[PDB]
Amino acid sequence: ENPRIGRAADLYELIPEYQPDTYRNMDKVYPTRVIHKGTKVRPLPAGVAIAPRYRIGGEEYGVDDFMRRNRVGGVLVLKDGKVALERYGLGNDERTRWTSFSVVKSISSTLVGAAVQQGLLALDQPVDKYLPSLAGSAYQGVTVEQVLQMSSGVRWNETYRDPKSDRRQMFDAQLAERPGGILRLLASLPRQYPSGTHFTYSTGESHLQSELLHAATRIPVSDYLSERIWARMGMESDGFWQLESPAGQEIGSSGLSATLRDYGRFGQFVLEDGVIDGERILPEGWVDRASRVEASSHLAPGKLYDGEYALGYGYQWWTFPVGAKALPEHDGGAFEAQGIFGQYLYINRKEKIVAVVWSAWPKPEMDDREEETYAFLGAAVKALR
Amino acid sequence: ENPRIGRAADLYELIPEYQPDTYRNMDKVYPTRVIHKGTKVRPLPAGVAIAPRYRIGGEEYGVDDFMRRNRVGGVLVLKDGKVALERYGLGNDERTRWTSFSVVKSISSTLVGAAVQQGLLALDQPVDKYLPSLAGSAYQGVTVEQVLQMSSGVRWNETYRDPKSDRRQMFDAQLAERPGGILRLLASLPRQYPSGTHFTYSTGESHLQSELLHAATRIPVSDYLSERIWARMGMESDGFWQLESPAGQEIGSSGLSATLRDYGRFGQFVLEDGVIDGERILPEGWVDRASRVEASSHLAPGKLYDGEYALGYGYQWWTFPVGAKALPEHDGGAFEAQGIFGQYLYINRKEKIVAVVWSAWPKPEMDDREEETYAFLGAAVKALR
Amino acid sequence: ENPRIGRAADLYELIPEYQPDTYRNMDKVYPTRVIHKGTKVRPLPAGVAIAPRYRIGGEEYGVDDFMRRNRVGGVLVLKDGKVALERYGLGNDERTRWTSFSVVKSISSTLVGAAVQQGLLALDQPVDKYLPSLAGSAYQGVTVEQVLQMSSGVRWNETYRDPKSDRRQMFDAQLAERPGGILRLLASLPRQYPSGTHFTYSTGESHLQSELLHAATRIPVSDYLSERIWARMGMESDGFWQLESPAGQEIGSSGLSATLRDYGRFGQFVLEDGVIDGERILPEGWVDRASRVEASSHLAPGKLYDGEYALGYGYQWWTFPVGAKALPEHDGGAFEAQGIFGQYLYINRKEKIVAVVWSAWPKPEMDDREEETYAFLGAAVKALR
Ligand SMILES: *C(=O)[C@@H]([C@@H]1NC(C(=O)O)=C(S[C@@H]2CN[C@H](C(=O)N(C)C)C2)[C@@H]1C)[C@@H](C)O
Ligand SMILES: *C(=O)[C@@H]([C@@H]1NC(C(=O)O)=C(S[C@@H]2CN[C@H](C(=O)N(C)C)C2)[C@@H]1C)[C@@H](C)O
Ligand SMILES: *C(=O)[C@@H]([C@@H]1NC(C(=O)O)=C(S[C@@H]2CN[C@H](C(=O)N(C)C)C2)[C@@H]1C)[C@@H](C)O
Ligand SMILES: [Mg+2]
Ligand SMILES: [Mg+2]
Ligand SMILES: [Mg+2]
Ligand SMILES: [Zn+2]
Ligand SMILES: [Zn+2]
Ligand SMILES: [Zn+2]
Ligand SMILES: [Zn+2]
Repeated sequence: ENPRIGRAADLYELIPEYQPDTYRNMDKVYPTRVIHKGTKVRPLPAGVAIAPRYRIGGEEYGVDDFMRRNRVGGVLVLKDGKVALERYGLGNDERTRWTSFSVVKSISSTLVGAAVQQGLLALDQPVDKYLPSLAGSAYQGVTVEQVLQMSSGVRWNETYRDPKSDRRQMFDAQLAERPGGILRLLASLPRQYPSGTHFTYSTGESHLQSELLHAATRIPVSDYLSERIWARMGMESDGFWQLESPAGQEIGSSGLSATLRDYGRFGQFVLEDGVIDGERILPEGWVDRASRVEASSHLAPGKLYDGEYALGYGYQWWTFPVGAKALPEHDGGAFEAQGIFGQYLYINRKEKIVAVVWSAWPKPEMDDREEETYAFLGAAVKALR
Repeated sequence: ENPRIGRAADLYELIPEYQPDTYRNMDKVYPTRVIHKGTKVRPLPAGVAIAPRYRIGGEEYGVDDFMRRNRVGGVLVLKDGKVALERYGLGNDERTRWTSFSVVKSISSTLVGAAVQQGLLALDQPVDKYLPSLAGSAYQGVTVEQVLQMSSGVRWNETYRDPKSDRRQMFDAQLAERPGGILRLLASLPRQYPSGTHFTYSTGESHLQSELLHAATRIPVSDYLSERIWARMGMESDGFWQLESPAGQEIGSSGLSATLRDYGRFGQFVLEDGVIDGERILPEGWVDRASRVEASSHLAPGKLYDGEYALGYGYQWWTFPVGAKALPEHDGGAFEAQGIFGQYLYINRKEKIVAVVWSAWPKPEMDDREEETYAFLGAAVKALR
Repeated sequence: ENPRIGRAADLYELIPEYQPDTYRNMDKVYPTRVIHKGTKVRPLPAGVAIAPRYRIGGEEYGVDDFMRRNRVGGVLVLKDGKVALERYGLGNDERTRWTSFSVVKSISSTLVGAAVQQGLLALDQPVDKYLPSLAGSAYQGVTVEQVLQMSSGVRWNETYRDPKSDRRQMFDAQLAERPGGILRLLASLPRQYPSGTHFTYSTGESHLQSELLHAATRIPVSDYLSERIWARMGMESDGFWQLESPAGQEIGSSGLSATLRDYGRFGQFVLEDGVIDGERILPEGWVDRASRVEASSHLAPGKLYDGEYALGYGYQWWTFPVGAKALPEHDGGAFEAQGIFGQYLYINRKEKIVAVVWSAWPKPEMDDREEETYAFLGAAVKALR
């Protein structure tokens, strides 16, 4: 059959028949830059054999059930750096490169960490020091760490279904492909809270990470990701990264594509504290900082979204609750990247576990499928004890 | 020789040496989407050949003379589904894919027919129901039928060589490649007449068919054309369709490319009332409605352009006069698609004739070349009697 | 080896690791059109190898030292049409196509010359005769010759580093890829000096050569260059030329890529007075007018930039002083094209010498390295006497 690839403008409203083919062919739809691999590839050898089962409603389900019910296109579970489980669906295979959506927020964050290690960014510096086009804007004075914590205080209307929202204006900037358009949008925004006091999920603010990384390194973010990680630990396959315009700027908040085992290798890099062959790519304590759960902080689990989301926020990572509030099997400081339509990159340092889930849910957010994904993941964590 | 391909901005002004090469290489100039063929092809067996000859001035002319005088790059005459004539010129061959200009208006309209047959669009419904971008403009309340009949009554200046004309504006929006630029222009236009009362040929109004089709099916129009026609009856070759923007929206009013016999197959589809292998693709009575001649209607042949044009208008088809006013050998309810610089798709149901003409006239409109084409086609209809 | 290619917006600010790869891969960064070669290639036979040496400070330097000191990617010296010196650096070889920056202004000027020979342009005619969208602008009444001499009198701010300059707006128009955007900028500019009295280096005015060439020939400028010179002389390889937009208009002031020996062939065309195989392409006396040094002219050597620059101007060519103020070895009427970061095309008719220099200086203009380039070229001239 011919590939069913949607219009560029319809990415967030494709019919189910068009999602898998578009999600794995984003380079046919948007401008992109190649994230090059190297010549050495980090091995992912076979590991513990598991057949995880979980209970929901009153019924028991295995892996094929999970994948059928949630329209899952890929599942990878790494234990101790070794493949415990690897499945493909929806026509995907080991060579498929699938798009990240907001999962790439956590990759950008980790690269900011690499830039901190090199001295090229500092958490404490104001964003306008690196990005002079923000001079005079509400972002002037906001720090890099405040951007990482979605706590700039700049007013941001994220609702996609409001034609007037900032997220829709940013998506139209992308579709227009005029370089610097998102930055100009961000520079127009008024301030609403004191900086550092208020969580507002902003896809534009997350994009600012990509802008900062380019400004600090003076090379394309895709090449920095390659030199710091993709070619250094050794991913198996090139990736690629959606840009704002041709040969332009990577979208910091969305649009990275990679093989399933390469998403897993990135997770394994984070699980291993950023160390590749004895050299520290990430600052000492970076992963602890980026996934920190502090009871008094306004980012703590339970405290976001009027109190009815369970997960907190770190440096562009969602943080699982700890202690009495923990979700079953996800205690000990688990954290994750997520993207709409059911993309997950789950890291459990206590258990040395990395999980990657690729999905094509009909709708961008579905609470029952998120909760099912966590039940399935917790059953895998339980079976790997 | 390497191909002589014009700048994208110059499509309506190319010098004669750049016209044939550009018209068969439009995918090297503009963004395009592929119209996929199937694996079965509807045959076009050879019939009894014809060598029609006709008189102009005091001179008699064959097909070769006609081809030379009108700078014809292709002519195809089908008689009851069989090839009575097939000639190529200007360096074209059987595999050449030549652009349609406004001939695609009639393809889009027929796809609207297919959507009516599937219950996805209705002639009496307003266009802004399907196209929210039109709500609050002078198109609000205009019905799908009135769009097909170029009778919205919205003020539209079609003249090309005036820089500030609406047609030039819409071409500028295509050349900018911003998704939705054409719809934004259309939404900015004032009402001039009550709708359903006055014919105004508008290339933007005709594009609305493309936008309506995607809004009702939620798949690219190229893919709807493929599933409904191009892969169902089986064209011999892929087509392609010019877009407003990279991976964007098909131009409903211009810019489809296909081989000469695939244009013939589409004419045959219409001639055969939109049935393929016993399946109805078009509503019963669609072709009749779409080529309607009613003396009372403002659309009747002889009323358009305040009497100075012999042809009337249907559902984006031009209608030939019937009765006493018939042009020689074109009685019985013949109708046609046409495009500037000499493109024709002529359908004579009485005679069971489909004819395709590809030309590269130096100017977009030459009355004398139009008249000579009707004289040649009439000679061909006569020869096939 | 994956090339280190910058963001399109960063061309004038790349870090050194990114300059050589980007300069030879501009077709991966901007829209381009191919400049096609022909079927025959004009040979550049081997001559007597020279090993020029010159003294800077108190030190002897040869070709290798020149090259390592000024980060030179290529050097070609032709004497009487024969290769006296040919060296590649920075990873380049005989098939590299390296970008020209402003060197192409002199190519555009020479094509205007070709159009004057064919009668399609005239030096004393106003540019708004050929570009009607400049009627009513500061260019109204400005002649073709005045544009050639950078002497339109239109007010123009070249400052790259000022974000509001006209050069920045031009480059923004380019990045936004909207057809005709540069001409729109040009038509917005106010009058400053009476036309043909003062020299103001204007990248936009130089781009105007390209717009004029297309208006007067009605074919893409790349194809005109091909038919007049590239395919006729016999270049060795295709070139290509940066555009304003995909399949759009060539940038008249920047962005041509060619192999080293093909730049040499173009210089040799100029040196042979614009005749190829007995077919005169440039008007008699064109090279004379285009490189004129006339002490009473506002363009004479020593008059530009309040007398702070040794070189005068001609038809988009820089002219070396003659007489008592001649640079050593550079007397007799030498002239050159130059481009930022160290690109030179030097033509010395008296000595029958053509020199091409390709460099990747860290900064656009470094006076020190320019002076050293002229001392090295002078040493070549001496060695070639
Ligand atoms: C990333 O995939 C997109 C953004 N990510 C989310 C998200 O967090 O799911 C939203 S915002 C919206 C707020 N309430 C929901 C939520 O937080 N959860 C279900 C956890 C989702 C964006 C669409 C980005 C590509 O725009
Ligand atoms: C399609 O080819 C272009 C439009 N088609 C015509 C046309 O051929 O009719 C016009 S302009 C004007 C309106 N009616 C005149 C006419 O009756 N004939 C040529 C027969 C010409 C447009 C330019 C479309 C791509 O704009
Ligand atoms: C060409 O490479 C760029 C333009 N070229 C020049 C140039 O000729 O160096 C400049 S402007 C600058 C102003 N005065 C300079 C000079 O020659 N001296 C100070 C001695 C020339 C442009 C940037 C083009 C790509 O824009
Ligand atoms: Mg196993
Ligand atoms: Mg019905
Ligand atoms: Mg020769
Ligand atoms: Zn850069
Ligand atoms: Zn309505
Ligand atoms: Zn769609
Ligand atoms: Zn043209």
